[PDB]
Amino acid sequence: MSKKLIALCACPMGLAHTFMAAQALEEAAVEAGYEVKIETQGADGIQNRLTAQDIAEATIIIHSVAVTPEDNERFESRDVYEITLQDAIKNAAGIIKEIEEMIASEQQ
Repeated sequence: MSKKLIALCACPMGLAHTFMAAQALEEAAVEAGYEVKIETQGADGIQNRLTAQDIAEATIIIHSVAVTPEDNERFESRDVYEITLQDAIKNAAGIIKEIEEMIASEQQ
């Protein structure tokens, strides 16, 4: 069926840096076929806010962060792949497809 991916980009610099990580992880997850919803936390504010439903649907989560995100508690109970916000930009596609083949391998 239609699987789901979410992410959280949180930067000490602010939302501009989180949007580079957001755009990157988004493209990657779109090529993976499923849904993608990425919340962005920074000193400027929070954009593209995830819902309790988004985090529940999420077969995959990526906390692409450099600081502890204020909303990390919502994902405490859930399966999160917590990396650096920089890895989200340089390795965007690599991250998503690696989580895909790790989960798929144990789901076979």
